[PDB]
Amino acid sequence: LVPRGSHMMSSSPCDQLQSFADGDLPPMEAQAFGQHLADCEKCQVELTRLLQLDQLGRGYIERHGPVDIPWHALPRNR
Ligand SMILES: [Zn+2]
Repeated sequence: LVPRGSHMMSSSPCDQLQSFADGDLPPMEAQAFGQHLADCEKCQVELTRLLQLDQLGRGYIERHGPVDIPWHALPRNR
């Protein structure tokens, strides 16, 4: 149940990674395009294009990258 507004267009998961690297993609869609984010030269070319201007910036680094998820999330839905 939603109003009518700007009609979106068709797009491919090789291009959707653009929103992923910019930091503007939701966690549900991040798994859905993730299957195509597998080993693909056309994907890596689109990703590295963004790193060429977003990774460019000495002083910004990381040294602790832990991977942990909350238990209350993923509710009993179908
Ligand atoms: Zn691809």
